[PDB]
Amino acid sequence: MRLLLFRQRNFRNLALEAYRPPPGLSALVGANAQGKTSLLLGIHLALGGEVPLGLADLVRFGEEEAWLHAEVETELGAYRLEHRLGPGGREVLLNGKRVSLRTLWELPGSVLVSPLDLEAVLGPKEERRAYLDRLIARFSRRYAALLSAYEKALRQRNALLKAGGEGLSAWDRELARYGDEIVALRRRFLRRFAPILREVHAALAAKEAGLRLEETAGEGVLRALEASRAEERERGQTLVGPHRDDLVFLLEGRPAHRFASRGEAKTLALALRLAEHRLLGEHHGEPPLLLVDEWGEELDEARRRAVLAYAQALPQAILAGLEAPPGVPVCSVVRGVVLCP
Amino acid sequence: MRLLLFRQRNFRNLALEAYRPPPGLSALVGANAQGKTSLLLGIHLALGGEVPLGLADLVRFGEEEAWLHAEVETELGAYRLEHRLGPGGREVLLNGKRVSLRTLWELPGSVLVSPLDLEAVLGPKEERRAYLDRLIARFSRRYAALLSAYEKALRQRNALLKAGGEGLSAWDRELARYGDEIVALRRRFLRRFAPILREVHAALAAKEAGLRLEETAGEGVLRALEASRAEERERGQTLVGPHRDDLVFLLEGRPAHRFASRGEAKTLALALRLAEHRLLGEHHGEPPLLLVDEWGEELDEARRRAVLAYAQALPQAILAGLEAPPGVPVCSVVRGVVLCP
DNA sequence: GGCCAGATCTGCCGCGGAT
DNA sequence: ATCCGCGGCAGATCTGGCC
Ligand SMILES: Nc1ncnc2c1ncn2[C@@H]1O[C@H](COP(=O)(O)OP(=O)(O)NP(=O)(O)O)[C@@H](O)[C@H]1O
Ligand SMILES: Nc1ncnc2c1ncn2[C@@H]1O[C@H](COP(=O)(O)OP(=O)(O)NP(=O)(O)O)[C@@H](O)[C@H]1O
Ligand SMILES: [Mg+2]
Ligand SMILES: [Mg+2]
Repeated sequence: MRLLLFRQRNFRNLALEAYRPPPGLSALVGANAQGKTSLLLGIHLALGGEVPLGLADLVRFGEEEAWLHAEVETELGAYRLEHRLGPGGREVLLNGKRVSLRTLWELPGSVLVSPLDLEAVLGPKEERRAYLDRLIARFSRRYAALLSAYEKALRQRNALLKAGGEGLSAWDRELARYGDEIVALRRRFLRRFAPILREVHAALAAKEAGLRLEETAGEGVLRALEASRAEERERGQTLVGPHRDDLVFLLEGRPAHRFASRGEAKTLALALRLAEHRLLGEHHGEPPLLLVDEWGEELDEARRRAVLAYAQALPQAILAGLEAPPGVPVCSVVRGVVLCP
Repeated sequence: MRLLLFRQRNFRNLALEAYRPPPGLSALVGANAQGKTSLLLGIHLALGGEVPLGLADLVRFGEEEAWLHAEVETELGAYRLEHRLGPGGREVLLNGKRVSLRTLWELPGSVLVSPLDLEAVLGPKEERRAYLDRLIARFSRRYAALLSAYEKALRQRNALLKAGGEGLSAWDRELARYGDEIVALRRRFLRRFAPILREVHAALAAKEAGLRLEETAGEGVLRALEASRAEERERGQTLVGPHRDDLVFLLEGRPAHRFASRGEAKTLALALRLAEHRLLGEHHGEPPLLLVDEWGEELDEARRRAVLAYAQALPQAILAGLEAPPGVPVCSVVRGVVLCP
């Protein structure tokens, strides 16, 4: 796509009226507590994204109605997106008519690279496994249905199994029915995902990076549930299934959650986001818009040049931070208002 | 006190043999993956602290012998500490004779400021309570004993309650004593930790900081237990007690886990660590050594000027980062070795 | 060698936002 | 009105430290 115009009314501490991004790479500079995060967050929400914060904290102090408006231009045709926050919830108007948030799933959208994306690379097992589930669900709508259906059957089987025992064969059949499909989809996705991550991180650094998926029921879910009946009966839980897998990111053959430093995990997080951005371009046909917050804070001079040189080949990108990249147009944010010369 | 010497043998990527820090304020400059965090972590461990990492990941790749040696000088007299990490575990020598690790708890020690101290401010409900508990436990052992006793008594009471009902009145009285002592000690500590925090944060920024503790059994544990009898019986869990408190950090009157930016959160975390350092120095008699990692990574010029101006008045402190503070001695780390001008 | 502290992990229940 | 995805809380297994 190509963003044309952004307009807001009483969104967080913002005090602007209109913002027109230029084509190609851009920049934003400022001091602490000025509103770079607020502006990027508003641009992300205007195109149909998600935010960690609740909708009651996204309105100005003492008001009840926020309004965001953005205009985009694609080959298909021009669009106008209207958002209206408040107490009842969101209200989206695509081109002038009320419509649900789900219909925007087909549009390219945007990609937001933020500091909290770094806590999945070096986080606990649950968080690492949860990161992959919501990434595959962005490309296939069938994966989410299977993932939601498997959980109900697992819970019912475990609840029955806590009560001594019964003819629980049917729940075993259902669990085996869903787990095999889930595992096959995961393998199929990672087979495509690994080479792009390998060849993207090789342009920002030197060492190689990879993935390893440790499976528990790889040969068969039912043939693994039959092989652990005594221990499962004694313990009272289902100990085998896709809900117990492991994902680890490797740096030169070592786990990244125990050996990697901070400026070395930041590059892995950015490479993961950039590899996701590339695949969505082939899936949709038009690459999304890239938004990066604090692009070069925790990195040294060698890495910053590589990031800045990679980011300049994209159709459109916006970087924000305390310092101005050299050679690119620069805006400024002062107490919520954006002004450019 | 003072730190006079530091020597190692096969501790992570470090390859130095001796390192002598000058009195006053020092610095360390390096690129990514050079050994700044490793050096600070080694000093912190050698002086008698605790490290988040595991003891099997702290040894050089391919060996099972780690050695840490440090020489200090207290007002009473000089000391000498040595460490040895291997398969059996940690081993500590004090002037040539073995001693348990609990003995070093009386010595002043050190204070470490790290990026994962920022998760307490912006973290969930339980993490802030855990931070408060482990902060209070560094000034008294009665708190630890009461915590353990109360936890065990509550676990037994819940186990009994989940299976029908019995003479619970014998179990309400034992829990009430520990709960009352715990809440009294918490109030006593927070009545003194707040003015110091406000005064310290008033020198690094402009806004105001505060603390708020919300209690479910302020009037009395027995009264609340009697009041919530029907709910406890129906749900099956004790819904009232010191294990259900809130700690909220306020910036100009609003909670910091929602209405706050990155720089303000960093300043809050640093102010909390400095307040703990000052209180601990008052408690023992000699302020502990201060170690700061990436002091000024995500701050503007004014905030890090203020931080440097404050740190210039300490008996001994060491700062590390990608850049140097103007006007202080510096040392450079390359490939794991340290060379001073 | 043995057993108590104590932080880490996994499944269950109730709550908040969309269709 | 109802399913969906989620934050908060309690419980059990593990490894390492002290007697
Ligand atoms: N809903 C809101 N209404 C009004 N002010 C708000 C709101 N949310 C946040 N703020 C204020 O906005 C400021 C921080 O905004 P923010 O967008 O994070 O700045 P920033 O560009 O991110 N600075 P930085 O710390 O470098 O990231 C603070 O003064 C907050 O109190
Ligand atoms: N057990 C180990 N044995 C040998 N090398 C190790 C070990 N653990 C980590 N390393 C190396 O140490 C590097 C990072 O060291 P580190 O001390 O974090 O540097 P740093 O000063 O923190 N650089 P920065 O990324 O800015 O924090 C890793 O990239 C590894 O190459
Ligand atoms: Mg921000
Ligand atoms: Mg580091």
